Amino acid sequence: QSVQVFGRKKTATAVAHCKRGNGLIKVNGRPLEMIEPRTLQYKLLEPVLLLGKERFAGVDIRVRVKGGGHVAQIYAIRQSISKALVAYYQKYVDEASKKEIKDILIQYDRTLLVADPRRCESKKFGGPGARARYQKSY
Amino acid sequence: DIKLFGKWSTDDVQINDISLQDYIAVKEKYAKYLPHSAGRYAAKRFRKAQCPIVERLTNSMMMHGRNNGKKLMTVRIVKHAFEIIHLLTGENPLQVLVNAIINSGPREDSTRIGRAGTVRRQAVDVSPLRRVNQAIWLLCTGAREAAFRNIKTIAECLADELINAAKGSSNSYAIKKKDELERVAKSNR
Amino acid sequence: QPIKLARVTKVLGRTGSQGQCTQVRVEFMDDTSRSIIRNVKGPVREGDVLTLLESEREARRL
Amino acid sequence: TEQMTLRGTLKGHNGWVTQIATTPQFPDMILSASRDKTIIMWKLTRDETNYGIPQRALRGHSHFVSDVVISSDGQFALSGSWDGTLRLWDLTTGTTTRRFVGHTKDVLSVAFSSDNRQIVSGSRDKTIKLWNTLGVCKYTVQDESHSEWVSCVRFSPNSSNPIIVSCGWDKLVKVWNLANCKLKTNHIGHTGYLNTVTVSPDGSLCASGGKDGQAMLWDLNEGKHLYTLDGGDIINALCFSPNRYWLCAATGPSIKIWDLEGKIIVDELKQEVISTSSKAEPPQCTSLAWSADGQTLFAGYTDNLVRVWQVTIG
Amino acid sequence: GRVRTKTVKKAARVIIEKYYTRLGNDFHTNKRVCEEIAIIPSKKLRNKIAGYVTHLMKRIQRGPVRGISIKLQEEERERRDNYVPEVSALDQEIIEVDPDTKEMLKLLDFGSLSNLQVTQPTVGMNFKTPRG
Amino acid sequence: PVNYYVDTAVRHVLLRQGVLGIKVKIMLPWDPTGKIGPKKPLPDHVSIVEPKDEILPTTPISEQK
RNA sequence: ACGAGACUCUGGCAUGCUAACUAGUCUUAGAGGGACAAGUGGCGUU
Repeated sequence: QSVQVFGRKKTATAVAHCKRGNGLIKVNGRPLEMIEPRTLQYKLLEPVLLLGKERFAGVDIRVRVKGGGHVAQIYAIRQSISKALVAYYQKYVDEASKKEIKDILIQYDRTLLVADPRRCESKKFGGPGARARYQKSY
Repeated sequence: DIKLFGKWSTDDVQINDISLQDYIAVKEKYAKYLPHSAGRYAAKRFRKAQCPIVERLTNSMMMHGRNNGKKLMTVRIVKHAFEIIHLLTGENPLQVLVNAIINSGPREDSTRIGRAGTVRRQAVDVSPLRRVNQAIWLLCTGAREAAFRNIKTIAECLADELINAAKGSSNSYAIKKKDELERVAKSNR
Repeated sequence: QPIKLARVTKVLGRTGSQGQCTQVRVEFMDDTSRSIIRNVKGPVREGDVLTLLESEREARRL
Repeated sequence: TEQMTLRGTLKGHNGWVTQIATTPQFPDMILSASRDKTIIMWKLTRDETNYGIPQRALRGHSHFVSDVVISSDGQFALSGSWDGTLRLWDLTTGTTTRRFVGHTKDVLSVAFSSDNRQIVSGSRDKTIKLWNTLGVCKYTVQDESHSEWVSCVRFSPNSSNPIIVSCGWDKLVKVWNLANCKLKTNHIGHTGYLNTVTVSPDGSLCASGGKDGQAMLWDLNEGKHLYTLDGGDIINALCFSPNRYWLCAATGPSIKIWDLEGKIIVDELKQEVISTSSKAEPPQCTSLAWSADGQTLFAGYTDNLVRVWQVTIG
Repeated sequence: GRVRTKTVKKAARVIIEKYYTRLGNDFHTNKRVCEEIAIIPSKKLRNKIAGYVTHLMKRIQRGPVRGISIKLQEEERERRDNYVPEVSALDQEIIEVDPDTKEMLKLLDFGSLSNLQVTQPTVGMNFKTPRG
Repeated sequence: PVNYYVDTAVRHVLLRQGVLGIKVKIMLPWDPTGKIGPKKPLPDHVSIVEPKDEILPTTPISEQK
């Protein structure tokens, strides 16, 4: 009796406690579009206008969001909303409606379910970096 | 309600031909409400070509060692003055949008010859994508030199970027340099 | 100088004292379909489409 | 001598079907096991407008199950992976009920006893054991055991008396009563392997399945030869009619049904999708699930498509 | 490159000739059966062997391949080797015979035979290819 | 596998003339149990179970005295 | 028969698993799984 999946990306994470209640949406724990970096405000507005209010009229979600890096915590928020919504629809109503809505959301873009595998590689041998080498004298 | 962005729509912009979508291709998941899709464009060849034209134009301007790849710059620039000009225009930028660059474009470049000799270059062409994007890169250099040591700055040339973007007539500057080199190389055809 | 859309059939490879030009072979689509060859710079994918803006440019081979 | 017709289509799925099981007493639970940490729920509708609607995506398995069995009442799901683990699912709470990790060897099967008295599992120590729910030793037989791994132990599918049927991939079959448990006769030298065995509800037959296809039939008292019915490739689904004496399986793409008096196929009429690519290979067939008594038949393939036909029997 | 070394090639070949019965085409099944019947001391090597055996079954399903001598294909081939036609090809009623071979047959004490139809020999003595 | 299959010993033997270095390397044989060889086999050796001879009549017919 | 590969370490992955009163299954580290040129096209005594 534990249906929770949260959302993690790169180094950041966001636990999304989803449960039935009055059915109102609370995001970021702060006003909708006031975020201080201001870099990626418009990107957050895709689902709330693409889906509608009736779709999310019964969802009570509470998010613990942590992580430094816009590419990390942002896009983690979208992976989290998509995954939590998909799990909730799969569990509570049916699977065909889940296929339709999840197909719509993950057909908007692909990067939702895939995180970047690139990571800093080890500093290598006899050189300042992983590939550069100390200047060779003749 | 499948309208692209918040002000355009894909239900009416048709060419009734399925072969001229080499420049604007909005029919599938690749469509972006904001070009900040992250990712890499150097992991393997043809993946820089598989960049959307918009994102290539907005990113490729990253040069020098201080603004190198910082995507925040590209996204802030493409948001700023875009938010302004959309409401302040009222009309369609489509005319200039299309009719400066996306057929300013050249139609050939030049390549090396034989085993020696750097006094002339044999004329070849490319499938228009690589030629158009080399012209776009030189136009990024030109927009720099129109900002670098000049008056008109970066993040205020959104008209010129839309010009560089859209579709099909000729008014450019770096591209007419490219066309002069076109003719020079074509003098061997 | 007609813009002719041709399909790539076989890509030869690179030429130059260090390698600076790429050979491909193209077949026309609606010009009494036949095959010619031409050199080209830059990325040209497997079986992509070339635009022969001119119907006479031939590349010397070797 | 049975007529059928494919009357519809079913599109949209994620996990192709592995094993089939249903209960006559409880028709409110129908399941299909998958191989991507997945199980699908079903309901019987038999409608052209709606032949199927997905309701429950039963998840919770950490590894691909080998065989899934049900008790007399369709209320307990006992599943065993190819690891030695065990998962029990009960509908009174709708979650994990009893999880067991107590077999440290690569056990290939699990089984629920009908009489709920003893438990068996396949270990690699060349010896079978009987276990209780109290965690004590009950009966271990070290002599005259299976030559290799023991696949499973089966009891009657229908309500009746329990008779232990031990089967293995070592081509050895044992039939035991709950009192004696002695090896009466033994025979060796099989040409083909044994996938699994089945228990007949009429209590006079014991078929076989495998690559060789020889359905070797023994009696119940001893190991007298009765007949080696024909087969094709590796057989993976055997069952009699719950109320009639027939035999059916799909050793490969087509359907192989037999009457114990004719022993041969009568008329193979089928329906297959066409492909404009001559090198697109078709999927494979493993099981045929009757609706409840043979008035309709279902099957699943590796083309993410479930194929259902209406059968008129006669 | 993805060239499969001699170890995986030999293992897959011996695996397919010994237990062709159990092995199939779907990678999951090949991997499972390969683990079951082959003591492979690695997992990556096990996957490589299973992939090559899958390729070899794609090869065998569309003809015979010289590396393996499976019982079923060899049985069918030998069955084809005991093929015998209803009428022997040497049961020719009329055999076309040139003048020189019938002269030989007459010198062979076989001249009474009437099956040999004496044919018209070719009048051209051009039988060697031109030089150049 | 050179770690757990080959043991090498390097020693110095002092002769009145000089010092002679002897390097002796032995690869143990594979034998499970008994700790006389490495437990794991060489990781490029694929083992196959051997079937036994099978020359059988066409049909198994029960025989009784 | 060495060498190459295989092999060890290393990062990359679970609406899975073995559980922590310093995190609330995200961090830590597992007897394990997962990729194999595998699926489909095009070149290859195919």
